[PDB]
Amino acid sequence: AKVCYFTGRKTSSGNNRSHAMNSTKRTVKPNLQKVRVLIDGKPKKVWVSARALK
Amino acid sequence: PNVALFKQDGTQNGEITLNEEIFGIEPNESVVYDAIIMQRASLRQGTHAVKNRSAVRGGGRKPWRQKGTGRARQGSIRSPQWRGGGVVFGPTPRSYSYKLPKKVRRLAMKSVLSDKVAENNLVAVEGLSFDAPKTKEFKQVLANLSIDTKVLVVLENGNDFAALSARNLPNVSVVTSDNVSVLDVVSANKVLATQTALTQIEEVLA
Amino acid sequence: PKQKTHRGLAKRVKRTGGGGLKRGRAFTSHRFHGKTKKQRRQLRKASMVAKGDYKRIRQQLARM
Amino acid sequence: MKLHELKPAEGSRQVRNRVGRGTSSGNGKTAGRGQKGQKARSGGGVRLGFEGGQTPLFRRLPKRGFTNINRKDYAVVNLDTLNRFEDGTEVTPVVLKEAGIVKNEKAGIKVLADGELTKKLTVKAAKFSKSAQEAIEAAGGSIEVI
RNA sequence: GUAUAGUUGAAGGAUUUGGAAAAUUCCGCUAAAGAGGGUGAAAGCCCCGUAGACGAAAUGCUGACAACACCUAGGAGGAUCCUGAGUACGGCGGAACACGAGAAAUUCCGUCGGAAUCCGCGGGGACCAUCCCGCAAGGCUAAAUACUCCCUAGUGACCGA
RNA sequence: GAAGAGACGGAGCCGCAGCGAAAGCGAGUCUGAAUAGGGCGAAUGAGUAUGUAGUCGUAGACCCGAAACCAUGUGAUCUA
Repeated sequence: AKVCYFTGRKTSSGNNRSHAMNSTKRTVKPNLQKVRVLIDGKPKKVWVSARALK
Repeated sequence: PNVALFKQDGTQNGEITLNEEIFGIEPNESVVYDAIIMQRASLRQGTHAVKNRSAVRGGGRKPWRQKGTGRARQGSIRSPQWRGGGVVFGPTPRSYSYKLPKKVRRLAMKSVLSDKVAENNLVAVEGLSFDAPKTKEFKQVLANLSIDTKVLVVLENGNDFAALSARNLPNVSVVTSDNVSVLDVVSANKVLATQTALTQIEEVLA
Repeated sequence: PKQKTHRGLAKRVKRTGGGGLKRGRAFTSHRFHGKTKKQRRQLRKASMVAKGDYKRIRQQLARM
Repeated sequence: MKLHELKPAEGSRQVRNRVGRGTSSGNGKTAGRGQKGQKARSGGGVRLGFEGGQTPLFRRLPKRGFTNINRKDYAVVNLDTLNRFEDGTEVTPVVLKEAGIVKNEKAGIKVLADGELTKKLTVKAAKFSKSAQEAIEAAGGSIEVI
């Protein structure tokens, strides 16, 4: 689940606060799904974001 | 005030009147003093530097242990008490130059020139030209006017044949009517000038 | 650089024309039922500088 | 005056202190600082305005006021400046000025009323005071808020 | 035109102290050259040079103008058509803006909801009405600015084991 | 312009008017029913540009000295 074949969605990081503003480091990852799609006529399996399945 | 006129040796034509707002103005002294110091102190390059404890290419571990050796405590090889250490408060590259208000600069120039008028040290020529750069003839010209000490020559514009014949003994130095500074004038004893160089001074200084 | 002037004093103190500073007095935000009525009249009116405490502060308020 | 006989202006170039250079100069062995304590360490001294842990002066007295967002304030010239414009000029907040009377007119020239005028001018401005009109027109001049 | 080898380039003798003179003393000369370095001790006239004038078969580099490649038009009409989509924007969680969720626009990122088409859309520090200023979601773009491993030519009230 | 004196350049800054949180008023203003009293001002009371010296602030800031903390790397030829 590394990148998107279509859009540019990929993992990153950011803070995490809790009710008195202490900060730790997260990993905010995209939703990703393995879908069988058609690359150039040949069927392929690739990671595709749930946003671009509309 | 007035100064007589000499040709090349053709002596005593008429005289020239000069401005009594430039050449008669009862010179100050402390202004001239500070102008000389500010001019001469502006000539420096500040280029000089010294490495210190962070730039001396050494090491960054304590040489020893803190106790057990029975010994004074040291934390780095290179630090100012050692030989070959950094230097505390070394000299660094700086500026040295500064400027004054505009009134005192012109007050200084007017003061110096009225001073050298007041001791008969301007010797005024009608015109000066040579067909070719001959340094011998210029020496004969200064022999005509009876000048022996340190001297100044002031020109109009590109009189190349009156400039190229003055790479003499350093009694002689060459200025146009533009670059007449303060340290150019005060270091000399007598000043030569044409008629029109004086008038172009009287246009600039006003 | 420049002296960064303090902002705790910029929000509490104004400068008059003689050189001193106006100061809004204390004890004006609270249990007024404890204090009497001279004490809540006479602590309405702002006052001036005590000369000793104009010594350590004067350089902080270099311009405002 | 020439190069080898320079004289400075008297009382006008001092010498220095060189501190920590011998016991009989006056300032050797602790350099004008004295015995122990944190004023005599390397770079000691507390920050400005500090009374120990006592709450200092700026927390014993309350915050007060605010600042207008559209304060429009003028470039006051009172009246005695006007008394050198002999007879009739259209004294005006524009090209007239030219001699250091008004540099950086802040929001337009206002005219106050201190204190005595014997002229017969005529005035353009942007605001007047209630005694300024009386004092000008007492001498017989025309005023206008333009 | 310039960069990488170069050519020419003026003018002094004798005496005294010296181991050795450029030192000293008489009498001369040159300068578009009196910056510097060396020579048996401190030299304008002993040497290498400096001012000035001259010079490239070969390989670059910079301009100029010829060729060759490109690229670019007016005025009137306003029926119809086109003007960047899972985008703008909203909720929820975080980062950027001087701005720490605060009364918080403007910019992104994650997830879930999800517009209009010139009678249109965005913005003017929550939000509405009026006025004003502008066309997002497709690209490209010299100079003014920062640095010096190095190459050439220099300078310094910088150091002198 | 010679790493320079040496002129052009009036954007900007400071003093010449203050009082009020502010709208504003102005040799006056603020609180106040008040023109009463009081505060701060006013009544002649000069600044500005540069040099230099004393002192302070930001910079390691008068130098030498820790036990420790954090981030890349090197080591199981000694030993478990």
